[PDB]
Amino acid sequence: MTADLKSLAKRIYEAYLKNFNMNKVKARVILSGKSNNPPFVIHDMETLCMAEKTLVAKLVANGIQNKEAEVRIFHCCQCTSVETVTELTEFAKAIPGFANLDLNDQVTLLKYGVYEAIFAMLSSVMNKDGMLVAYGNGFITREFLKSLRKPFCDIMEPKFDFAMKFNALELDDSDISLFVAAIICCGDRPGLLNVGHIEKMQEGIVHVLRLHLQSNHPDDIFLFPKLLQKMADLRQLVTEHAQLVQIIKKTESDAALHPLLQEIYRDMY
Ligand SMILES: CCCCCCCCCCCCCCSCC(=O)O
Repeated sequence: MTADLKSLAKRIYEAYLKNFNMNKVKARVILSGKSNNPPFVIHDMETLCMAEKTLVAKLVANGIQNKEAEVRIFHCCQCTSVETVTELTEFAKAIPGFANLDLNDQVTLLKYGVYEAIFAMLSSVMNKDGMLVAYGNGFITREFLKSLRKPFCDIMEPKFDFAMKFNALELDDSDISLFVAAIICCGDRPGLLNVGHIEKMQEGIVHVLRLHLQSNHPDDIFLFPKLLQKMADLRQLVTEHAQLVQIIKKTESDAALHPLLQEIYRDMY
């Protein structure tokens, strides 16, 4: 790894640590039970409702006008995505050539990349039993999410399935930061104006990723192609997620979609 490419990997990593509220080290410290403001455990309806009253009090301050639990949970899912979209938009500036792209191309890349990146990074807050939520202040169990009424019980399980395998690769955030940058730099997204420049930007970050994995994971000679496959798997996970969100939109009148997320989904797949 030349000084320039090692430096670029470090730049990316530092931008990740700055711009994401959650990183894998921070998540592991919490998940280990290692303590001021430890996470509320949400494993059933009683504990969901207690957690809501402390952590999202406005959402349950409406008396009997409060929405159904599953709809409140989905609203909190969406708020989490909106916040992660903001973080990803600032992170993207650290990627060589991204800020030099036409504004419309930056929008297109973020539109198609954000959910892939969201689900990749969600792995860092997931273990086989549950996941961190609410800025690290809740732990919601995988079984509780599976217990929700249909269709809401179908949202998170495929993301756990992705995450258990992704986490078995034992990436750290120096790896994950470059993987997220590579997700954002896909030249095959629909509607790009300057494909060739995006392809060169992609090639550059993927080269940095390949060299970084070779150095940081000398034990796994397949790690780079494994991650290329994970990117394809994410694209599929997102297509399926968008299909479920469309079902919710059509059949669940109380589950209002945030306008930023509606725009991301519009004409996506
Ligand atoms: C009191 C706390 C309740 C916590 C539930 C929070 C679960 C948020 C994590 C991500 C959800 C997945 C986002 C995809 S689902 C919404 C979307 O499509 O953006």
